[PDB]
Amino acid sequence: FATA
Amino acid sequence: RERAGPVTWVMMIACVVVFIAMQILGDQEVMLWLAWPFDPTLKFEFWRYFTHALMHFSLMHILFNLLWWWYLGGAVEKRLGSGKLIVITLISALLSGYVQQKFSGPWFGGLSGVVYALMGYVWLRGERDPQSGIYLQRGLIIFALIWIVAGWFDLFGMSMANGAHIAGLAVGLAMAFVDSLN
Ligand SMILES: CCCCCCCCCO[C@@H]1O[C@H](CO)[C@@H](O)[C@H](O)[C@H]1O
Ligand SMILES: CCCCCCCCCO[C@@H]1O[C@H](CO)[C@@H](O)[C@H](O)[C@H]1O
Ligand SMILES: [Cl-]
Repeated sequence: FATA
Repeated sequence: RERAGPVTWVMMIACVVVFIAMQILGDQEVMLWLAWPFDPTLKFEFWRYFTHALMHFSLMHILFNLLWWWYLGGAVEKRLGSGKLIVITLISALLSGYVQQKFSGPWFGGLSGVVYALMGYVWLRGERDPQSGIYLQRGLIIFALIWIVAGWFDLFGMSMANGAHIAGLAVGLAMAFVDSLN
């Protein structure tokens, strides 16, 4: 998952 | 004596509860409940345009995101009120999430687009409207920049939602331009  | 208002406080409690849940139930299971609508049949579960901001996959980022949330968001709630912080949060989560999934799909999370909105908003509101009583410290501008620079060049081990961060920044800048024309 990509994090912000 | 206490620095965090109700909204500041409730957002930190939510992030911790979600984070606990992602350890017990696992990351993927929680993403399915909370991620941005990954299917048309989920476009009306309205919480999902905001709850992606509550998920963290790594200890380092939940730490730093909650740190600047606590600091910046706390300052906005104390000087500008709870509702104002609420509005910056919802809009920034909405639009950062939008730009992210547009160019990269829906599997992202983190409270950082909101944070970058707060950075931009606090900063520009201080630059263009010093009477407001909010101001982005220079030490922070530097820390923010380095963090951003690290994200964009992938200095963390992780996959980063850069679209969401830059989008987030943009939103906070725009909102502060509007707000500072009184
Ligand atoms: C590596 C990049 C450089 C990092 C430096 C960041 C400086 C952070 C400044 O915040 C400070 O926080 C304190 C309470 O928390 C208070 O003394 C004060 O109100 C506030 O100004
Ligand atoms: C102002 C507060 C200071 C923050 C302290 C935490 C720094 C972030 C740590 O990053 C890590 O450091 C290693 C060496 O840089 C990398 O090899 C690794 O991939 C990266 O994940
Ligand atoms: Cl994360």
